[PDB]
Amino acid sequence: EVKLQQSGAELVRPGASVKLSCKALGYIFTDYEMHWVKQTPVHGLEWIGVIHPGSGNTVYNQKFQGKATLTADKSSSTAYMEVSSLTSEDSAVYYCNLWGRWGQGTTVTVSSASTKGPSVFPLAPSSKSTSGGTAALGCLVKDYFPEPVTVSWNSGALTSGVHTFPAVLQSSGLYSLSSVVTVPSSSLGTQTYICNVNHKPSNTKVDKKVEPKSC
Amino acid sequence: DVVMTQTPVTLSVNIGQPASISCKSGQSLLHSDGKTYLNWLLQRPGQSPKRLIYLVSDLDSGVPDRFTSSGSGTDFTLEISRVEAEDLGVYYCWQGTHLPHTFGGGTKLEIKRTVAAPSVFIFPPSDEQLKSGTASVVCLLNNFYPREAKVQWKVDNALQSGNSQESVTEQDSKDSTYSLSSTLTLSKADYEKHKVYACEVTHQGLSSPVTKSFNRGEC
Amino acid sequence: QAPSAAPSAAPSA
Repeated sequence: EVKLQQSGAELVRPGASVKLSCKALGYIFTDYEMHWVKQTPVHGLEWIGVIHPGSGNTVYNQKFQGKATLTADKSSSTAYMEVSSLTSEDSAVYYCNLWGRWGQGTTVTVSSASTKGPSVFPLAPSSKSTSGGTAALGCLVKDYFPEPVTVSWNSGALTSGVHTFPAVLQSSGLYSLSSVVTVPSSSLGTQTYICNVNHKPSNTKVDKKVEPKSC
Repeated sequence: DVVMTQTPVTLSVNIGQPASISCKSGQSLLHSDGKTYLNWLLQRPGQSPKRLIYLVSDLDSGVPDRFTSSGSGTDFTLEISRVEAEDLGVYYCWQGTHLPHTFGGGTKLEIKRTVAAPSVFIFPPSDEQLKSGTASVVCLLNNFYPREAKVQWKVDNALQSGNSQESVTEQDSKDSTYSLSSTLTLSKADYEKHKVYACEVTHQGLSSPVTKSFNRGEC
Repeated sequence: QAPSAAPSAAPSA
């Protein structure tokens, strides 16, 4: 259908630049004005600029003149935003959007600290995680930088009863999060539960099977 | 920048009750081309915004009939006839009439519901983590309301401070509850010095604190 | 083939 597909999460050094991508599908890319938006919990949603991909004409917010450069490839149906001279104020989620349709967004963290991929540990179902014929089980995604991690279960075929908790910041400056699901006790013998952990800054792609512990 | 002001900042509503959110602009959003480019977004934590309303009063596709919106010039309104559980999140107005385009601060719609006590679960460290020389113990409080809850860690009945981190979910889109996850982290050496690992939970739904514990090693 | 029924903003680019 109509679908804006943005590039994955980035860790970028202060002073450096980054270029984000946004692929349009299901409409005439060249005919409709593509917008870019910055989102932070301190400043909320801010409009960066708009590009006509057909003509290549751009209008910028005064606040983003020079900081942001909007580009487009007519061939691949892809919009591009380069953000340059990066400061702490530039860590944000970046969205492309037009006509009320929005990309999934791209988290950009400005830091000189090294990326660190997570350790993924099982939270095994046990008698201590059982209530009313159901078992809670999960994955502990420990010690990564920066945010975000993505967690799915059974490659996204399991969504009901999932809680993926907000990450906590440890003393180390690394993050940790847990993802838990509640499933029938009756079928722990027949059903397989796998957490799929993606951390794009460290090229981490982990599939961890979680099962009852053995003794 | 045309200043977009929403009210209230937070709306707390019972399921089935009405909700109304106000949006006012610094100047008129009537464009010279006749169209008034006032839009309404809905965003949940960790997800993209969703357009609900365009050109002031028009519902976008999939958007239930319980959503209505009108206004013109400066002052605007979004109304929900009867709020459903899935209507929660932050509602944003924004204007595409004037350059630069500007967004309201958001109104967060929170759902009121009955007290629900947490289900309390505890997870010893994995053997894979212990091999690496760290022990993380996870206490899970599932599906409770309201959001305020207290976790205390007890090791061989001794109250812990300084070695735990917790976080609470956003409100659940289906039962309007919260869950919380707390992690006690020790060295493998320290973990192996003690037997009883206990999570003690205080919540409005509980007439006294409930303890979930295991004995280390015991299978 | 537009992305939707209506634009969020007036053409500007």
